[PDB]
Amino acid sequence: RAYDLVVIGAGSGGLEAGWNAASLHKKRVAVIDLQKHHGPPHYAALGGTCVNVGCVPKKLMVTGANYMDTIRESAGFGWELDRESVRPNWKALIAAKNKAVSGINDSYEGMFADTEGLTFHQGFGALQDNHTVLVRESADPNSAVLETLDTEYILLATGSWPQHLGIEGDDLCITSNEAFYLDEAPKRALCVGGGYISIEFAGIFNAYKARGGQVDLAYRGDMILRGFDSELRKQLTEQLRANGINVRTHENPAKVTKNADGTRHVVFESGAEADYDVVMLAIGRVPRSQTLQLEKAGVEVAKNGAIKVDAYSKTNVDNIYAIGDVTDRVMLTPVAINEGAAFVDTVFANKPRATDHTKVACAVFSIPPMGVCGYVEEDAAKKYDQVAVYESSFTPLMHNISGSTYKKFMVRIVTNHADGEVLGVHMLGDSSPEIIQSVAICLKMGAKISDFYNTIGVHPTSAEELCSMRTPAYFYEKGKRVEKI
Amino acid sequence: SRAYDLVVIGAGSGGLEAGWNAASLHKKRVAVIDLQKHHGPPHYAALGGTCVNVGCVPKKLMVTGANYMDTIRESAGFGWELDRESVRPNWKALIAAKNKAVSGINDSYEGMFADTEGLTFHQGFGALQDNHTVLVRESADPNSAVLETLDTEYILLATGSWPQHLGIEGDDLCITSNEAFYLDEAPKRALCVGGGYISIEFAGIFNAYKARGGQVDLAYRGDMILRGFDSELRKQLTEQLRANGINVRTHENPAKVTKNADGTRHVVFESGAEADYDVVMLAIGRVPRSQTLQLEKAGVEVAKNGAIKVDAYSKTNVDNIYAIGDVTDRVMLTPVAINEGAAFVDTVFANKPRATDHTKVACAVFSIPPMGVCGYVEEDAAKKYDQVAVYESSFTPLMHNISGSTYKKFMVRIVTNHADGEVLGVHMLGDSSPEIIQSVAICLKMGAKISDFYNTIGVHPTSAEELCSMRTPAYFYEKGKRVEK
Ligand SMILES: Cc1cc2nc3c(=O)[nH]c(=O)nc-3n(C[C@H](O)[C@H](O)[C@H](O)COP(=O)(O)OP(=O)(O)OC[C@H]3O[C@@H](n4cnc5c(N)ncnc54)[C@H](O)[C@@H]3O)c2cc1C
Ligand SMILES: Cc1cc2nc3c(=O)[nH]c(=O)nc-3n(C[C@H](O)[C@H](O)[C@H](O)COP(=O)(O)OP(=O)(O)OC[C@H]3O[C@@H](n4cnc5c(N)ncnc54)[C@H](O)[C@@H]3O)c2cc1C
Repeated sequence: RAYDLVVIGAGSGGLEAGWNAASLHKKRVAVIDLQKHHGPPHYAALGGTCVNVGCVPKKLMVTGANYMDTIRESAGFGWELDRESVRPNWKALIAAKNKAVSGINDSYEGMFADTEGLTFHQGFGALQDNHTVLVRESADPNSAVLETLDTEYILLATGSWPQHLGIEGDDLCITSNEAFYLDEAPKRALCVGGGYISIEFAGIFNAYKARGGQVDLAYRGDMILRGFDSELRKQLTEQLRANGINVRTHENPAKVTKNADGTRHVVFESGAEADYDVVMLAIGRVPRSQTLQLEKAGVEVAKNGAIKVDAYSKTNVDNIYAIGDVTDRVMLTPVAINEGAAFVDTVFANKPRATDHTKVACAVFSIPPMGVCGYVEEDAAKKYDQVAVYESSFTPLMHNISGSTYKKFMVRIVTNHADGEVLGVHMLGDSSPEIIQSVAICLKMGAKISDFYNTIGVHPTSAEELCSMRTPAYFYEKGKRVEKI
Repeated sequence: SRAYDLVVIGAGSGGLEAGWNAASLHKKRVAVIDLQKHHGPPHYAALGGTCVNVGCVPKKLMVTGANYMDTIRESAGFGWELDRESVRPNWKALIAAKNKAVSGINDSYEGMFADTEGLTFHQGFGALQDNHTVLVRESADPNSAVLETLDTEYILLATGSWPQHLGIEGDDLCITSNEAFYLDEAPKRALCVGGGYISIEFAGIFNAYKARGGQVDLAYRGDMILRGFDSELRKQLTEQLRANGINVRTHENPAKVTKNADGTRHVVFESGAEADYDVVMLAIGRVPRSQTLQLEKAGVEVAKNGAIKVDAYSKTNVDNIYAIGDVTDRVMLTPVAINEGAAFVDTVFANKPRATDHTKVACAVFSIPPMGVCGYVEEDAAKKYDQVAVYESSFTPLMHNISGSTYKKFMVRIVTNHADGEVLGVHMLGDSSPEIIQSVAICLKMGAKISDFYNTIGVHPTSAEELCSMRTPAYFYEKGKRVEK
């Protein structure tokens, strides 16, 4: 066939797989994407969501947002400055972010050029059969077919897309995509959604808002950050509120309308109403398989669009594999990359490999941030008869001094009480995204709580708290909480 | 029988741990002795130890304060506009804040003793009458008033260390870390003598709080500052201190110091160089504080430097006399002294002999930028194994290209035994490295191999993910000889 492989989606996983195949294995690969540079109209582009309108830019923006606290907190450590003079400049933030992302975009032309057998093809990928991939002008299956690629293997890696509401006024809302290109910071912003993207953006808006502004975060549920440790969800909620964010639970917009001055009027399902400069929907990310014509090749997909796969990322059609967000397993970049590498090993190096999706460390770049890995106690309790929960918190000394007395650092460890094995480690507070990476190496090695407490702490750090937790706070006996076992 | 089961001379990190453990957990009658309760002049260290009073605790708070110079500066690239001329350090407020924090810890001991039956605090200078009697005198003077005579079963010598002085003309004109903690004003011109960690840490503190137009020099008689640490990280740290305004003077050593008419110190280096500073701080070493204990009265053996000789179980050549902590000149860190204290109690009073494991102990350098390290540096590893692999990676975070602090390179170096992949040492430089290194220490204790590091999925974006992305050695040492293959 003309190509050994055709990857639809040149993102985290797809670009990793393609380059590995062509580069480390001399296969002829075609990778397809919609654009070569970041931003509208497609947003994601060559490099993926993470490079363009994901992890990379949002982290830069959260870093920029962190200075609001830094300028305030320096006062207790004897830093004098005119604080009344402080004015964040959103345009300058967006400009620096743009220049940094464009630089990564620029980096690819050389990548391809230097890799024989690796080619980039622009347009909308779709399937004609299990060996033929079409590159079309648009998502419409009726649009012009620009290229027809004949290939042995197919790798579907189209990622995900923002989920919308469909209420009246949905078109007056934005999503993370457009948030990355706003002309100016909203004075009043509504972040809809309880997930990490929503919370991360509420923090960014909270810092860059015009003095006197307000950021509201609305979640239809009981508590934000569904899926994360219950106590950290509760504690983070308090710290966001302490910093000015109005966290509104059991809250959902019913309809949005455009005011005369261009602001947005929101009528909530509760009957509550409010005006905002910006209403951002961060309610979920949908597997992007809807226009690939999978049935043309008979590929099985879940009701939500997720492409079904086995441990080695093989769909029901043996020569078609799918990796990354489109598979709706763990939606994080390093996992997509890992899967992309495993697939190449399996298919072109005769080394079958299944990505291990358990004990995957992830971070929540909220202000203040979280670093977590493994099971929350509730999940552990369902899988093990005896589970122990260790918890430790404290307000670092530096925060009493800074005045941010609400900044408690919290560490919670979940173990299988039968053998002491650590099933999950959940942290809240500054530096937790960095600490959790090394904690993940310990969990991968099957550390027991004793491996933690027998290690000599590094002092003074927040991380040494991991090594001083020896007695459980409570337990779960066959799924039920008990104060003792 | 004896009046006391145990008398601890020095109620610091290790001593207070051992005392409290024995009385609380073993119902032993324990007398702990220290020079004072309140931190500061005249004795500096106090009940709580050097770490709480004039060490780790206030040092870290001062380093955090110093970091704001850079962070407030770095905010501009992210769009933070403020009157840059108005930014100025206020040393006295830093000191006051730190004093208040340390005092609050001093005050906590009151309840600690009140709530611990059989645990008593005795204030004064402890000394040996014989192996079963400890005197508490008025001063270090062997001829001062005897306040108390303590008859006891066991004696634990935990008196810590003390700053080493130069003994050159003008030594009396210099200060040490002790006084540095109470300076009335930040020196506009300062000289930090020594290449060890305390000197480097103070250089960064002084560099931030100095009045504009000020200067900090760091003189070290040797080739490269931080003897004992990874050589590449040492080089890199030196350049980053230079890039932040610090003149690092290797092969420099004051020969004479005199007091100028305006009260400033005039230093004449051995080199022939001469200069004036407002403060000259010597941080060249810390000597075992055993000289006024009258150890000869019990026949306790000491080394030429005053270090009390001990076995793995911390026992001196006198069976009922133990010694822990800095006074033993083993690993001069708080957590280690604490560990030794707990092991001591288990051995003597819980009849569960435990020898502290002084290997694979992680530690940090709170310089600006910081370091987090653990295990063997490659030079020592090359000496004990026949095939050593060195892995290295450095990158300059994108955020620093935006902040303007372009010199802020992050570095990770891993030393392994190439024959089996065992990770012998991990050395990191850059922000959060003290936080990251803590869990690295847990896995090295667990016998981690390099594959454990690289099979762990990364957390993105973080600097720590670099630890899990290294799989090819940079070079090797074949039987001590460095080679590329
Ligand atoms: C705001 C935000 C913040 C995030 N923050 C983090 C974080 O901090 N850390 C983290 O690990 N993860 C984070 N993520 C998730 C991370 O971006 C994704 O998990 C990862 O990018 C998914 O990788 P992928 O290979 O599955 O797909 P992607 O990287 O998304 O790549 C898919 C590519 O396919 C292209 N494409 C789609 N359809 C077609 C088609 N029909 N034809 C051709 N090309 C097509 C798209 O243009 C896209 O470039 C974040 C996501 C968002 C949106
Ligand atoms: C500036 C500085 C920064 C440091 N930073 C760090 C760091 O970041 N991390 C780290 O782990 N370590 C650090 N250290 C080292 C740490 O402070 C020590 O390793 C630790 O305190 C040693 O514990 P110890 O029990 O041996 O003695 P100490 O904690 O020093 O306690 C000894 C006590 O004995 C008392 N004493 C002395 N002689 C007598 C006597 N004759 N009678 C009665 N009482 C007496 C003293 O008052 C003192 O309180 C630092 C040290 C300094 C000076």
